Amino acid sequence: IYNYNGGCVLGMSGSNCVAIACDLRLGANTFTTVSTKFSKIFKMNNNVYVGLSGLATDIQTLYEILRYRVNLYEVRQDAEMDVECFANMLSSILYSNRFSPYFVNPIVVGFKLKVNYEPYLTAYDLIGAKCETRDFVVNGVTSEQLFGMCESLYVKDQDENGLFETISQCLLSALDRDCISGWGAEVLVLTPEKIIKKKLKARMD
Amino acid sequence: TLGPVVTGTSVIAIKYKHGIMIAADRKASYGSYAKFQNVERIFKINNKTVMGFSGELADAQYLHELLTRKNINNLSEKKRKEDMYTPQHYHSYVSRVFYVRKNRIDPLFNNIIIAGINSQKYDNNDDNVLLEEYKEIHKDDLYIGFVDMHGTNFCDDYITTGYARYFALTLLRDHYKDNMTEEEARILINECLRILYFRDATSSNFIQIVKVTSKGVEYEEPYI
Amino acid sequence: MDTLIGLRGNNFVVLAADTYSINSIIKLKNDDNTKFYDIHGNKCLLLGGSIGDRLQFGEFIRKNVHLYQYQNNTDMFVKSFAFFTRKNLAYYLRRNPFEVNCLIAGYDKKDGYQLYWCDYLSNMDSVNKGAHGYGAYLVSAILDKYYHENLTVDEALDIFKLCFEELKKRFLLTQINYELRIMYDNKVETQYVTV
Amino acid sequence: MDTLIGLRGNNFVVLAADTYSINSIIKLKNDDNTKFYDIHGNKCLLLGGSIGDRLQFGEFIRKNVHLYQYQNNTDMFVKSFAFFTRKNLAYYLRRNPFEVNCLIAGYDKKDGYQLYWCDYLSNMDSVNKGAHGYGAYLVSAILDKYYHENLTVDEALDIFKLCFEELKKRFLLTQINYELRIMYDNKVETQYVTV
Amino acid sequence: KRWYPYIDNGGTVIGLTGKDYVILAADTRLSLSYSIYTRFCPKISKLTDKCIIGSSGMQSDIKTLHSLLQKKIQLFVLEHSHYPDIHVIARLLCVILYSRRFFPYYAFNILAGVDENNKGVLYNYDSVGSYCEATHSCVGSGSQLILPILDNRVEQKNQLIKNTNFNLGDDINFVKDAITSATERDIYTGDKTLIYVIDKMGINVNTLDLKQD
Amino acid sequence: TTIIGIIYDNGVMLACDSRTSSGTFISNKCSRKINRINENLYVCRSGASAHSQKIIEIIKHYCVSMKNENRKKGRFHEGETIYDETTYDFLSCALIFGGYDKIKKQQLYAVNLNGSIIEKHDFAVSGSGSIYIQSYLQDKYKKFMTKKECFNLILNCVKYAMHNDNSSGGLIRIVNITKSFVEEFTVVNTQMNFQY
Amino acid sequence: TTIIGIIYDNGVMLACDSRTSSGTFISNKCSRKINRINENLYVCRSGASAHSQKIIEIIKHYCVSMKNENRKKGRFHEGETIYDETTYDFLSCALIFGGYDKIKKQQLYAVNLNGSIIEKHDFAVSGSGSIYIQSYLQDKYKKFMTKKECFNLILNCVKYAMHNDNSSGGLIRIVNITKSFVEEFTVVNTQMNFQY
Amino acid sequence: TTTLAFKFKDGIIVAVDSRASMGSFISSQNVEKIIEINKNILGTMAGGAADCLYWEKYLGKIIKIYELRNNEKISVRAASTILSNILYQYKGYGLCCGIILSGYDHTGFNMFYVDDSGKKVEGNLFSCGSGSTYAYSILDSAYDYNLNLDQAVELARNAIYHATFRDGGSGGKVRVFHIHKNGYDKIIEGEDVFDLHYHYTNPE
Amino acid sequence: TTICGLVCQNAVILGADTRATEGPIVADKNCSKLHYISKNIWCAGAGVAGDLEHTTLWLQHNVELHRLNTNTQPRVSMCVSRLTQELFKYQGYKVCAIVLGGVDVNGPQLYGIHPHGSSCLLPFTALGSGSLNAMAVLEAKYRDNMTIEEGKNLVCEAICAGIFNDLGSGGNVDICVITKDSYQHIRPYKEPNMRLYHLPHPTIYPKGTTPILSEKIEYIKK
Repeated sequence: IYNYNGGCVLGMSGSNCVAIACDLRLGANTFTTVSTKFSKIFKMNNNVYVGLSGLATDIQTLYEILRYRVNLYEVRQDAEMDVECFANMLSSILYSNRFSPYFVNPIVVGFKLKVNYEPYLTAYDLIGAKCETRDFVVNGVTSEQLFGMCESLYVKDQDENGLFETISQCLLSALDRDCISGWGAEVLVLTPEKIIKKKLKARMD
Repeated sequence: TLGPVVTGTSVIAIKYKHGIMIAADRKASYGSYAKFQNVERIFKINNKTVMGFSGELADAQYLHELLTRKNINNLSEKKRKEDMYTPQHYHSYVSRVFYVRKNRIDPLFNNIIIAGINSQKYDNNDDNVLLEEYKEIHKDDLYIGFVDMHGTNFCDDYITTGYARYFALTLLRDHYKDNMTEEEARILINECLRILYFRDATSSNFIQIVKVTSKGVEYEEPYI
Repeated sequence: MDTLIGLRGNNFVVLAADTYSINSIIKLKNDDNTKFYDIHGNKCLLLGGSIGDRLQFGEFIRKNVHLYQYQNNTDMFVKSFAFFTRKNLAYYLRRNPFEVNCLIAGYDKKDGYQLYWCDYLSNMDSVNKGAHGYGAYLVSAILDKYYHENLTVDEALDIFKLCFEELKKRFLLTQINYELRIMYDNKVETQYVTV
Repeated sequence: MDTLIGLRGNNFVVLAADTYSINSIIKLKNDDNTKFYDIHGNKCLLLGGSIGDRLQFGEFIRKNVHLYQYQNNTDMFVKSFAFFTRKNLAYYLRRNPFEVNCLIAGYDKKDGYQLYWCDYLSNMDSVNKGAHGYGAYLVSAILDKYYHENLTVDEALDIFKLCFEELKKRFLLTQINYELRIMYDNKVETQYVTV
Repeated sequence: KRWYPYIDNGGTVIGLTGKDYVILAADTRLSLSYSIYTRFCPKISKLTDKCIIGSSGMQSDIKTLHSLLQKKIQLFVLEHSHYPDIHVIARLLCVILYSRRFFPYYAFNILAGVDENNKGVLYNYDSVGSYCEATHSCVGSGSQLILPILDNRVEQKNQLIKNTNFNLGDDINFVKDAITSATERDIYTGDKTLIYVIDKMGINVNTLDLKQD
Repeated sequence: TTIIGIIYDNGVMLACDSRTSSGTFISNKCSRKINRINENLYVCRSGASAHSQKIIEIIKHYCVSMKNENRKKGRFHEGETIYDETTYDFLSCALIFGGYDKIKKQQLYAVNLNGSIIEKHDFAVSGSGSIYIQSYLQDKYKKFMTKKECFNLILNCVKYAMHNDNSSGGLIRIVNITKSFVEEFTVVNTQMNFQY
Repeated sequence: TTIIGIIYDNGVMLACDSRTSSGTFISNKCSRKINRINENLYVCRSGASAHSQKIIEIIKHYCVSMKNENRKKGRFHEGETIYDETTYDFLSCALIFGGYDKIKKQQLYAVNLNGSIIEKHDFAVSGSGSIYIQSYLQDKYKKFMTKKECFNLILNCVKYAMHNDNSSGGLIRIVNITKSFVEEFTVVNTQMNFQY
Repeated sequence: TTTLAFKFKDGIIVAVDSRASMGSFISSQNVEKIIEINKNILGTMAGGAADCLYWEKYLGKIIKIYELRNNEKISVRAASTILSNILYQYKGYGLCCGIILSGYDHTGFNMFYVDDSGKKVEGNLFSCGSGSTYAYSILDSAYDYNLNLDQAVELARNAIYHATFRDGGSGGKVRVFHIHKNGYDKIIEGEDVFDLHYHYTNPE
Repeated sequence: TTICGLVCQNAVILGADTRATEGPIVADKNCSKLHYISKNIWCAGAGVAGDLEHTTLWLQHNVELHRLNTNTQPRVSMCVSRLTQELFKYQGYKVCAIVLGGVDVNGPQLYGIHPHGSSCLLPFTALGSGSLNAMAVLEAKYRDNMTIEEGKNLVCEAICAGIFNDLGSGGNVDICVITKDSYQHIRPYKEPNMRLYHLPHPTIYPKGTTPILSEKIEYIKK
C-alpha cells in the first residue's frame, strides 16, 4: 500500500447477485494523474472476479501471476476454478513473498457455486491476511473513507437494481472525498446469469 | 527532569459512603531492582485532601513541596471554615502546573491523583499541622481527580493509575458498587492489589492503606 | 531531466524527445543525442532517464525483441512488446534500479496505432497522450486542451510547435532542439526540429 | 543558478547577468528580472543567488549607502563601498545565512574603474575579471583567453558575445537573455541583449 | 527518550446546519493511545446562550483552549455590555491558535451557533487557525468515516436532487445514526453522546448511549 | 532471573527462581528455568528465553545421540558441556551446567554469553539477580557442607536475590544431584519476611 | 566506588573506598571520597567526581552561611540535606548524608542522582560497588549494634564490595559520629584474603 | 491550490480553486482562496492554509492603519514590500506560503508575487500552488493582453479546469474574480466543467 | 485481540474476540480468531494475522501428515516443537504470539508460544493487546479442577472484561472446549445492541450518471 498510484476497490453483496467497483486512476506521482482508463478489476474466471488495489507495478504483476496459475489449474481440472480454492491461493501467493511483498490490497468477489449461488466476498492485506466477510468488503487507499461510509448505506439483502445504486452512491461519495483517487468509476455488478460493466461519470477532480 | 530513574508503583483510589480510600505499596524501584522498600507515596496536603504519586519519585517531592506551601498559605487567611481549599481547587492547580511544563521540554513525569472531600459541611475549623464515629457523604462531595504527565485531567468514582490501570481497574469496573461499606472497600482493594503483586515486576507488599473519612486522615500498614 | 512527449492519434503516433545529453550535470556533453531505440517491427521505443541506464536497457530490450522477430518469421505485436518490456523492468527492479522511463509506441494490424506509458517502476497503461521527465508538468496540460478527436498528423505537429515553444519560455532548462518520430501510414520518419 | 559575468577594463567596467527568475525550480516565473541594484554614486552593484536573499540584502545595502551619500554631501568611494558591503555579509553570516554572491563594481576619481568579487561568505578581492554561479565554470576561461591589456568597450562586448553564445551551447540550463551594464565615461547604460 | 508532547485522545464531533438550527454531537470517551481512561469527558462546552464549541484533540489542549476562550469571552461581555456573535467569536479564536503557532494547540475545533433570527452558521478549521464557514463538518478520530456520510445529505451527487426538506425532527435522527456508525467502525469513538441542538430559543442537551466496545 | 550452583562434599545443588519477565510484565509466571538432560546432569538457563530455549533443544538432541553412541549406560558431562561452546560460534544466553560423573565425583561448569566454559570447583552463580548475592555467597560458603547445610544456604540466597530485585520469582526449584542419582526436585514456596 | 552508611544504637558510621577510576585507569588513587561539612555531619559522594565536587563546595558555602545564621553553636542536618535537593533542579551524582542532631539523636539521608531525599532510619548503601553487597548487609544488619559490632560489619562490607569489583579502593576511610562528636576517621589499610 | 493572474487590457483577473487537503484526505471544499485587503488590492492565499491567511489579514491591519494616517490609497508595490518584509523574519521558522498580491494603484495595474522567504517578483502571468505548472502552461497559448472580458473569464476557467484535472491536490469549486478600475467584480462557482465531452465514455 | 485460555479437570477451554483492526479503524466486527489444528488440539494467536493464518495452515497440515503416518492422535508436544524450529528462522519477521492446547495421551496441556521463539506450559494464560485486562480477572477467580460449566463462564468473563476495558477488542466472544471426544465451537454472549438501531436508506432507482453500460449476458457454464 502506497500513496504512489492511488486507487481503491470495493465489493458489495446483495441477495443473489454481487457487485464490485473501483476507480480508474493511474497516478504517476502521488498528486498527479496521467491516465483515466486503468481498470483495477480483472476477469479471473467466468464467475470469480478479482480487484487489485495499490502500487501499479504489483497490480499488473499479480494479475499476470494469478492468470498464469488459474489457467494452469482450469485446464488441468477441465473445469472452472471456484472461489474458495482461489481465495486461499491468493493467501499463499502473497505470503510466499513475505520478505519482498507485493504492494497490493486485493479483493475477491465471486459466486461460490454450491446450481446454487452464494456471495463469498473477501479481502486481504499487504501480507495476505484472509478476511471472510458475508457482507460488504473494501480495501485500498480510501479504506478509511469507505468503512464508515458503507456502514450507513448498506441493507441486508438487496436485488440487482438496488445493489448498483447502493454501491454507486457508496463509491461516488467517497471518491470525491479523497484527493489521490476518484477520476472515474467502473462498477461491475454481476448476477448468476449476466454481468454488467456500468461506468460512472464521477467527479473529474 | 529527564528519564524516570526512580520509578514508583501505582495507587488505587476508590470512594464509598464514609470517604475516600487510597492505597499503595511502599516500594520504589531504581532501574531494575527494589532499592528503597520503605518509602511512602500517599502524601497528605490538607486535613481533608490527600494525593498519590506514581512514576518518578524524586520529581514527586517537588510537587509535594509546591502543594504543602499552598496549604500553609491558605491556612494563613482562614477567617471562616468555608475558605479552605477544596480538592477541586488543588486538582485544578496540579493540572495547571502540569500543562505549563508540557509547553516546555521538562514534563515532570508523574501520574498524580488528588482525592478528598469536596465539601465543608463538617466541623473542622481548627487545623493542626503537626501532632468519633464516621459520617455519610452524598457521593457528590467526594472528589477524586487524576492528572497525567501530559496534563490530562478528569475525575471519576474510582481512579486507578500506573500499571494497575490495566489490572486493578478491570477488576474494579465490574465489582465496584455505590456506597460500599468500610470492610467491603478494603476487601476489594486488598484483592486487587494481590493480582498486582503477581503480575508486575516493580510491585511488592507493605500496603499503605490511607482513608479520608469525615473526621480526618488516617494511616495503616497491612501485609496482605 | 529530459522531456518525452508522446501523442497518439487515431491513425498515427508521434513521439517527441530531447536531444540533450546531460553527463556531468553542470554542462551538456553532446547535442543531437540518440534516445529512440527503433525496433524493426514498426515499434519505435523511446526511453528517458540516466544515460547509463537507458543504454543498458534500450539495447537489451531491442536485441531481445529482434531475437523473437527472427526466431519466428512473424513480428512482435505492440501489445505484447509493451508488456514484455514492462516485465523486464519489474524483473530488473529488485536487483538493479534502472531509473528509466519509457514511452512504448508502435503499430499493429489488429489494434491500430497504440501508445503506452511507463514510469520508474513498471506502470504500463495504454493512453492517448503522455509525458515524462520534469517537463511533463508543462506539456501534459497542452495536450489535453488540444486533443480534438480524429486528429491528423499536420495538426498534431502544430500541437508540438505549440508545446516546444512553451518549454523554451517557462521551463528551468530551456530546451531548444527536439526530435520527432512520426509514424503515419507505416512510414516512420525522423523530423527533428529546433526552437 | 545564475551567471554573473564581470569584466573590468582600463577605463570601463562591464557587468553581465541573467534575466531569469527561478522560483519553484521546475519553472521560470518571470523573464527580464532585476538583479542590478544601481547606486546613485556610479556604483552598479550586481547580486546573485536566491531571490529572497538578494532582495533583502540589495535593498538594505542600497539604502545604507544612499543614507551615507545624503548624510554627507559627498559620494561613497568604490573601495569603501566594496568593503562596507563585505562587512555586512560577515555581520549577517552568524545570524542569518544570506546565500548571495555580489559583484561590486563602480568608479572613483582617484583609483579608476574598479571591480570587486565576493562569495557566499565574505571573500572580497579586487580583480580584473570574475564570475559567479554555476555558469562560472564555463565563462571564467573565456575571459582569460581574451583579456588583452588596455581593452576598449567595443572589444569587451565582443568577448561577451563570444561568452553568451557559449552558455547557450554547452551549459545545463541554456540561458538566452542577458543584461549588460556598461559604465564607460561616467555613463551607466543598460544594454540588455538576447541569444 | 525525547518526550513527544502530542497524543490523540480520540473522540469525534459532528456538526450539521440548516436554516435556523445547528446540531453539534460528540462522544464522551477520553482514552489513551490504547486503553480507556474514562467514559465521560464532555468535549462540548458552551460559551454563550447561542454558541458552543466542540473539540477532539488532546484533553490538555481542550480544557485550556476552552477556558482561554471563555476567559476572553467573559471579558468582552462586560467591556461592551453585549454578547458576541459567532461571526466575531471565530475571529477571536482564529488569532488564539496563531499566537501559539510554533507550539500548536493539538485540538481541531468546531464552532456552532446562530447570530441573527435564524442564520444557522458553523465554523471548522485545522490545528492552526484556517477558519472557513462550512455547512457540515466532522472532526476527530472518525473524521474520515463520518464526513462522507454527511456529504450525501447536505451536498449531493445523485441524479435527482431529492430531500428538499430538512426539518429538525429528522435531522436529529440522522446525526444519531451517523454517530452510531462511527462507534461500530472507529475504535476511539465513545459510548455516551451529547446531542446539542441550538434553536432560536437556546440550546438543548439531549443524550444518547452508544456501544461500549 | 537468578541461578545458584553450589557444590556439596559428595554432590552438587542447583536452584533458580521462576519469574522470567518480558518488559516489566510477568508473561511467563511460574515457569521452568531449570532443565533436565539426563539422569545425572541438569542445565539451568538464564538470559533471554528466546535464543536459550533452542540451545536446550539442541543439547538434548546431542546428549541422547552421545549417550547412545557409547553404550547403554555410557554418559558424560564435561564432554557434553564443551559442545555447548561450539554452539556459540548471533545468540546470547548464559548457562550453568552441573552433574555427577564416573571419572571424577561431581562437576560444575559455567558458560557465559560468549563461549567461556570456565569450570568452578567451589560454586557458581549467574543470572540477573546474581549481582545482589555475590558477596553473601563468598562469605557463607565453606569448603565442605552437608545436604541440609547447603540447602539452607541456597534457600536464603535465592530469597535474598529476589527480595531486592524486580525479577523476583515465586516458587523456586532447587535440584539436588548425588552419586546414587537422587535428583529430587526440592521445590519450595517460601516468601521473604525481614525482621529489621 | 562504594559507600556504606550504618546506624549505631547511639550514633552513625560512614565508610567508603578510595579508588575513583576514570575509564579503566586509576588516575585519582587514594583520594577522599568522603567529606566534612561540620563537627557533626559528613557527606560521602559517589558517581562522577566532576559534577559532584562542585556540590560539596556549594554545600560547604550554604552550611557555613546557615550555621552563622542561627547563632554560634546553631547547626542543623535535615534542613541542610533538603537544600541539596534544590541544587538538583543537568548534573548527576548520588550522595549519602548522615550526622548527629539535637532535635533527635542521629540521622541519615540518601540523595539519589535525580533528587529523592528518602531518609533511612536503618542503614543505607550506595555507589558502584554497592550492588554486590546489598544482600550481605540485610542479612547481617541487626537492630542495635555497638561501636565494635558495626565496625566489624563495615570492615567486611567494603572489603567484600572491593574484592568482586573493578573499582576496588585501597585504604578505606571509616568515619564515626556520636553525641560527644568523636568523629574519628578510623582509616585502615586491610586487604581481602579469602580462605575457600 | 491552483491560483491565477492575468493583467489584461482591463484589470487583473484572479482565479483560484477551492480545495484544502491534508495528505491523502480532503478537509473541506469551501475554502476562500481569495482574501481581499482593500477596495482595490486583493490577495491570493496559497500553499499553507493559515500560515499565509494570518498574514493576509495582518496586512489588512497594517494597510488600513496607513490608509488613514496618510489619507491616500496605498500602492500594490508598497503592499507587497510590507508583506515580504514581515515574512522574511519567519524564514527559518517553518512557514509555507505563496501569495499573489494584485490591485490598482496610482500607476497602472500593478501585480506582485510574494513567496515564503520574501521573493517579491513583479510580473504579468503569475500562478502558484500545487497544480501551478499545469495552469501556467495553458495561458502561454492564449494570453494575448488584448482579449475582452467575455473571452477572458473563460480562459481562467479553462486553465483551472486543466489544472484540477491533472493534479490531485487541487480541485473543487472554481472561483474567478475580476479586478475593476474602482473595485472588483465576482463569479462564484462552476464545480463541473465539460469542455471536451459528449457523455460517451472516459477520456485519456 | 483479547485471546485467553485455561485448563480444567478434563478439557482446555479457549476464548477470543471477533474483532480485527487496522489500528485506528476496525476491519470487521466478526473475525473467528480460533483456529482448528486437529480434532484434539486448537490454536489461537495474536499479532499480525498474515504471519498467523499461514502458520496455522502450515501447522494444520504438518500435523495431519504426521497423524496419517502413524495411527495415534497427535500430541500437543509435537506442534510446539515444529513451531519453535520454524519461528527461530524468521524471528524478525514471523511475529505472532500463539497459544494452543488440548487433550493428548497426558493431561490437558496448554502451551503459550511467544513470537521470539520461547514457549512454556501454563495452567491459564491470556494473549494479545487486551491480555492484561483478561489476565487480571483470570487470576482472581482461578480455582482448581473446575468443571466445564464453571470454566465456561470464567473464560467468558475473561474476554468480556477484555472487551469493555479495552479499545481494540470487541464484537462477540467465542469459546472452544477441546475435550477428549471432540471439540465445541460456540458463540455465547452476543451482546445485543439495544440502542438506536441503524436505519439504512435505500436510494431511489434513477440515480448515478452512467455514461455507458456494457451489458453482457454470459451463460456458458451453467
